[PDB]
Amino acid sequence: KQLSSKFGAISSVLNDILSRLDPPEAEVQIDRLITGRLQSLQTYVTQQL
Amino acid sequence: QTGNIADYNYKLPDDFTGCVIAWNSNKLDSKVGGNYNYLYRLFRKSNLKP
Repeated sequence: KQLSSKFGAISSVLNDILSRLDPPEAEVQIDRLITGRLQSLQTYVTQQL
Repeated sequence: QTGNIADYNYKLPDDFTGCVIAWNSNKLDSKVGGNYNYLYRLFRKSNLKP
């Protein structure tokens, strides 16, 4: 369910962000999305452990 | 940056580790009749690689 989370970005779709915004703002939005997904993955790994 | 420049003439990558130097020169290359030697590219088929 965490894949459908905006994480402070414009949208939660990888190809949709890169096709409309300029590369710098898209870089920040993708960076925020990936670090949010990495934090969620680390939390899931800790819970599973 | 998106616009007439940095999208068809000289696009700069997201990481650069450097900067530019800009200063005013209105007498060395600017003339009363219009210096037409400097020109830009307006139309391109697609975007430009950095």
